[PDB]
Amino acid sequence: AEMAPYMKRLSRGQTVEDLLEVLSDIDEMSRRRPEILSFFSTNLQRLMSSAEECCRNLAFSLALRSMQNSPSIAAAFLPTFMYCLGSQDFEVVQTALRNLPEYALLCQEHAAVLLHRAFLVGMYGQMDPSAQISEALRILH
Amino acid sequence: PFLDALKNHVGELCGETLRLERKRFLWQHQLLGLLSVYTRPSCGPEALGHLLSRARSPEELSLATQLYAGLVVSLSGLLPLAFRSCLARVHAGTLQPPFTARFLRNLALLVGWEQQGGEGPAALGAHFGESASAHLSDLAPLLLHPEEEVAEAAASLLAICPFPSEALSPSQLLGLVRAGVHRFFASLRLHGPPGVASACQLLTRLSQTSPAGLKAVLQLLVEGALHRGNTELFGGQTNRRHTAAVPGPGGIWSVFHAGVIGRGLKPPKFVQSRNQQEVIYNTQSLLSLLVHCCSAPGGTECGECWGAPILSPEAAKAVAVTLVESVCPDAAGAELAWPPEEHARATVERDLRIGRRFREQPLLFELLKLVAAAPPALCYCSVLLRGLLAALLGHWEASRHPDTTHSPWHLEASCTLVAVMAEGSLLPPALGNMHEVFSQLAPFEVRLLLLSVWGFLREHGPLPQKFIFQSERGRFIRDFSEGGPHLAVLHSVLHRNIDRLGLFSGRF
Amino acid sequence: PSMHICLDFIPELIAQPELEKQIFAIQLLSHLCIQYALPKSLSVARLAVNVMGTLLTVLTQAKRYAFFMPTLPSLVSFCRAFPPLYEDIMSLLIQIGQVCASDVATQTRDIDPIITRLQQIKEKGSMDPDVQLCHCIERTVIEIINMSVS
Amino acid sequence: LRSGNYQEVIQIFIEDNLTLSLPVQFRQSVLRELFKKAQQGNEALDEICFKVCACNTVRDILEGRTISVQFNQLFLRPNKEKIDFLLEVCSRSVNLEKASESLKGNMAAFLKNVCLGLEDLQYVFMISSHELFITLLKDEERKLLVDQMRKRSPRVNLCIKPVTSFYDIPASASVNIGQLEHQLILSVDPWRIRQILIELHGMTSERQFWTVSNKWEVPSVYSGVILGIKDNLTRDLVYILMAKGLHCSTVKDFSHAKQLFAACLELVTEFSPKLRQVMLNEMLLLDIHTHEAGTGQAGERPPSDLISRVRGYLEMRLPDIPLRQVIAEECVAFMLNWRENEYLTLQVPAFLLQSNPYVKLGQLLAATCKELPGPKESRRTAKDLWEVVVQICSVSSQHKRGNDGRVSLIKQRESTLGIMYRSELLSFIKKLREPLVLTIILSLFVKLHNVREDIVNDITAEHISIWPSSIPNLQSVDFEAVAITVKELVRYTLSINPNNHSWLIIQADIYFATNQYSAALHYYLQAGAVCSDFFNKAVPPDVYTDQVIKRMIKCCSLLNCHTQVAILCQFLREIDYKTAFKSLQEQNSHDAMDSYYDYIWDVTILEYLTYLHHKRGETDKRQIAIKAIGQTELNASNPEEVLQLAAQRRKKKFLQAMAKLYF
Repeated sequence: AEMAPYMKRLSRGQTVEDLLEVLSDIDEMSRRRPEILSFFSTNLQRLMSSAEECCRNLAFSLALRSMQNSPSIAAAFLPTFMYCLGSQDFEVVQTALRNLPEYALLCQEHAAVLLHRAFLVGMYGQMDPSAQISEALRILH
Repeated sequence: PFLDALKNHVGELCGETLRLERKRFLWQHQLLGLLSVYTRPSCGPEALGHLLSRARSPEELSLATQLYAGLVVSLSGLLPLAFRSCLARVHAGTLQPPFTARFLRNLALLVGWEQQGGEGPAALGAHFGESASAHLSDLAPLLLHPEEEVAEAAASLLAICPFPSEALSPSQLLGLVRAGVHRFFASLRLHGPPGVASACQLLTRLSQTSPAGLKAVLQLLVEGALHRGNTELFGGQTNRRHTAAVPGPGGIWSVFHAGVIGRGLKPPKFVQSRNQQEVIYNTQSLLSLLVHCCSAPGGTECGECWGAPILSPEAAKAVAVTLVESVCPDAAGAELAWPPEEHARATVERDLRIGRRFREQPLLFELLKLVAAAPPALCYCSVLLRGLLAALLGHWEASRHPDTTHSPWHLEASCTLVAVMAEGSLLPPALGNMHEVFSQLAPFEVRLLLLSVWGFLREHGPLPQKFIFQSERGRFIRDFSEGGPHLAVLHSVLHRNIDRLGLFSGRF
Repeated sequence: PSMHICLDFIPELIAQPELEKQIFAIQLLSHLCIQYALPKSLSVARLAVNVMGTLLTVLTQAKRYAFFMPTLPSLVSFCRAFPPLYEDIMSLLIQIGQVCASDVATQTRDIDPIITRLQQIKEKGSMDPDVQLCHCIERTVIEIINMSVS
Repeated sequence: LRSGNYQEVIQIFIEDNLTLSLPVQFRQSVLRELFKKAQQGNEALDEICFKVCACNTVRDILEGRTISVQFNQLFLRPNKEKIDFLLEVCSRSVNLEKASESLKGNMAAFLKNVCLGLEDLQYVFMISSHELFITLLKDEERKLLVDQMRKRSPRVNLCIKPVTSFYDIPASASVNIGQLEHQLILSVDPWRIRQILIELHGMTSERQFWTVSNKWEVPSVYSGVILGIKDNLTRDLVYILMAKGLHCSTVKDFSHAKQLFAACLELVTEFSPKLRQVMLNEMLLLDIHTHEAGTGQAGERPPSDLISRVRGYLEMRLPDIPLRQVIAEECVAFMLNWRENEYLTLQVPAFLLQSNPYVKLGQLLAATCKELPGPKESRRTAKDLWEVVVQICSVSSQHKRGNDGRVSLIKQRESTLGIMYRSELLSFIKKLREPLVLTIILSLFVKLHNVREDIVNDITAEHISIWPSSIPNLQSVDFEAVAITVKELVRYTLSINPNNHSWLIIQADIYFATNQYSAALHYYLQAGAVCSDFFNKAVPPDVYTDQVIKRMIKCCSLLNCHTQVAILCQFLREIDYKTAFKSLQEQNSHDAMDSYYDYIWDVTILEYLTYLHHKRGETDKRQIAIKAIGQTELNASNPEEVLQLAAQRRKKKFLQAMAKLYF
């Protein structure tokens, strides 16, 4: 019940400054007891594929923290992550590919299709995602 | 806590609502609506996707429409989020091919119901087409889906899905054109003629948006029907055995032979014998698609009752250009001015390769019939005509048979070429009678007539000028300011064979 | 059991002007590494990966296809037998993939495997050689991922 | 004899016999003659031309040959008599289902494949009307045909009324009031709303019924006045009407919002004029939104009534009605988008003009936009715009009174002196839909972005660059905020209409400045496809300049694509062989080196490739290079009328291949 203004700002906020301020407030408030991050799953999924850089980075960090606190929610970020890898902007796909190792370690059940789409984007799209998938395969043994 | 606990069962709740029971479905739908109004994320996109993903009868679509009408008074912005969530689930492992096919066909039905009508989509502002037009980048890769159901559903959806306020993006436009031509070719391969309506409609709708899109559509359609693949659809195309029979049957001397040269006895030796029927109908469908693409709109009831739409000169010019680029990419003699006859003795290899390309794929001739419709279009596709005429001249010069019927394909190609270059507003009807009387003419006589054709085309060259526009219609009329010596040669050829071409004289 | 000695002439079999000898050497080394695990085997496998990577830029398309069609399961088995090679192989694969990404876009095709980037694997005929090479690369990467993850 | 005697009917009757004994060449010749005579002006019985075309088509399909293009050109838009004559000719051949055994299959196939088009079902019914079909189409099979014809264009009926499962007359009070308020929430028509509200007020005590939905968010600017009414019925009615109208305007439901606002205004006519003016302003905003989005984005000209209404409303400002900040920027954007530059700052310049920043910025922008046809070197309004823009996006306190970090303009949102904030201008530009205004703002921002912002000298050039280069107080400005806002403006102006080569080139330059080469090449190819039609023609010299090609070479060089670099080094006015030889020397290319040699028309590059392949012992590619050199198209001795055409063709092919590669 105490998270009403934050949700209202995340839903009614349209400018970059308000969303950035709300995300920074949530990040600084989630230092200890990150269970509250489980109450902003939909907002983080919507702000994950954002055109901004700082807001997208904060959303990715919050999502990774929430998945590390409770891995059971790691299966809920499957579609919204794939949309980050299949976008025609070249901006969010870079952050998605950088966070690919941690998300693949936290998933442990859908890492195959994640790495498959990563290699497909790296082959068709002009880039070199060698180190990321290498670290993913080394950690997954 | 009741709604907070029921929020984690929206899937099974929608599954029970879609059972179409007596009274339980109404109460469950009201519960779904109250749960969507209560919670802050509103569960709008998720519930709408769960409803539209497993809908088979129009009752489920009506229930979804009622839910949206009940939620639109309290919430806002449900279609974009629902479509985004559904597409993100489709691109992921969720939403199995049957589920996504059902969702796509339900979305297509909703768009179709929103397009027509004056009371349904008017009393309930939803904008299905406007909300679906913002997802053409995600709906494009679904046209080439390996599952036929999902591909057909996406084709039926994109055939009626409108475009956004902006025209289109070049990347999105090229992707849509490629996906559409791939779906058209795949449906012609699998379904055939009666299963291409969606692809033709989509291509005709997106080709009339911009000249660049039309040119890209025409180029890709021409290049796809002439590639090594999909060309048989329109026109057509180790030691044990060596040890059991060794030692030369003597076990004391060497082998009888001295080795092999290559391999010998080529295994494949396959000949094109697919089918005769149902092959020309694919060409008919392709020509109908091309006509729908080039014909400018179109549909204003011209004339009194026999309005015939003209062909756009730019579209036919692009078709001729891509045809020339596909047949012979050479440019050593691509000038519009016809060189002299002796000049044809140096580029015999190009003419022979053009003749081979024409004999391997007859569809090219049909494509010429599309270029000969527009008057100024055939003036650009002159390299193909020149090469074909030179090849025919070289064949008739080295023909020992006294009758033309010994070479049927060459005579057919000669008549077809002359008819094409005559109906393209380039030759008088005397040439139309010449290719008619070609049926029973001597080989050297046909060669001399084609040489007179070459001379006339060298004198009166096909050029973009001398095709002034008319204030009546869009047709380009060519006013001949005809050939004296050419008509004299034709009359002499006709008079030397009066004993068989007597009735053909009175026609001209 | 006397096949390990073949390692002692596996590099000599690689330095041959015939592509068939090189392909056979790569496959034999792949089988020897999936059977025997030795530091010498790892060194010879690394040398094979290097000589396969340096052959991508000195072979034409008609030869690149015939040389990289049979030798991809060799890389799969090299990954299955030698974990530390993973990155290298991946990089190599990426390179080859990008090469194919430039070979398909050169000439017009019939299936257009470029838009197929947003596709998933489905468990479990006559086409274009470049498209066949792309599909083989994708399949071998899928098998490598499934082996490493499971 | 009939054709020469100007008797087309006799010729049509003689040609419609299909005796199977006639030269098809003569028939095609007379058909082309009739077509040429009908298309050359003064058509002579074009109906007979269509008739003989139909006879030729049916003869061709009965003999077993392809269908000509004239049949499609004529049947693109058929009608009743056309299909009637087609069916009459199709049923008047020789040996009518007596001893043919072969023409029946061709007839069936033609009748099956002729219904592929004909989107109108009336034509299909007319086809299936004569004898219920022609030759019955192998009856017991047309079921799937009519099924697919009906499924091609289906039509279903859905419901709009919500699920009102509550039974009437519940013989109670609580459930009755619940059903009544549920119907009120689900009600849109103002008459039903008023009836339900007056019934609730009559059946219950003096309790308020406006707080029955937490989704009706009324702004606090009008909330203090909407509650200052003695009678509860009137205030409840006006509150519900205003809330529903605002919600409908948010959901783009102007069809009901107009009626709601009209009913509310009619009810307020008897009340105080304060709420009357409030509802008038709300109706003005709704009409602006409708004219901007409802009537269509391709508007031609407003009816000059709402324009005069907005002008008067902005000019009077007599009463003390609380103005909303959104309405001001909305009407300013409405006046700026419809090319109202005639209303400059010279009119009403001091009567509360400097107070509202929206109108001030709009007037200054309209004044600085019309200075382009003013070739005099004055640019005073441009200087004022540049100064106010650099002063808005700068920190007010250079001593960092807030904290030690640099979160003043990014997080604190303060220290943004001027007329507006850094985010209000974003919302103001997002309401602007005008190519000239948008490109002027984008040029201003991109000029303010490349002024000593980094060390590298990758200055992204622009067409309209007349802004002053002197930057006062280069430390108070925020380069990060400028980059963020210029990226947002580029994204917005690309979402408006991506068919603009200048904005695509600007986006590609911005991506290249941020070490994004793949997206830079993507947007470069996009601009190339915008200017020239999918590279079918030569690109204009101003769209693809030397700098653009050099940036493409820089992008492809660091992208491990060296053969693409060598090919792109030929698009310049002077071929730079140094960078081409430097790129071709690498051995880590990712661009199918042996597959791009056909796009090279330069003898020097091919000679260097042959030398490099011979030096490294690569005979397989050396032979390909020699074979490419030995082509007749390129000889370095042509009269230049052949080399240019081959070069243009190779340019088109390479650009199309690169466009198929990316995006």
